[PDB]
Amino acid sequence: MYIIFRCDCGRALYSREGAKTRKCVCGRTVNVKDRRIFGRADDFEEASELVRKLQEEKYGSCHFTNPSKRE
Repeated sequence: MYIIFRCDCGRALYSREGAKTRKCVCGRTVNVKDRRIFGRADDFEEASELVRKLQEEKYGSCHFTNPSKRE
């Protein structure tokens, strides 16, 4: 299956189940979860979706703008 992790920049990516420490070709290294892995995506499509949420998404405090509004 597919797995999700987080880069040092606070980023996130997807790979095959078993990646303990990935690497960014841009010039860095991606450290997966502490235990097993973050975001366990079975579907390739769900993988990209899980990573997006795992990304630097400022979604959580729904007080300013409404979800059904702009953001």
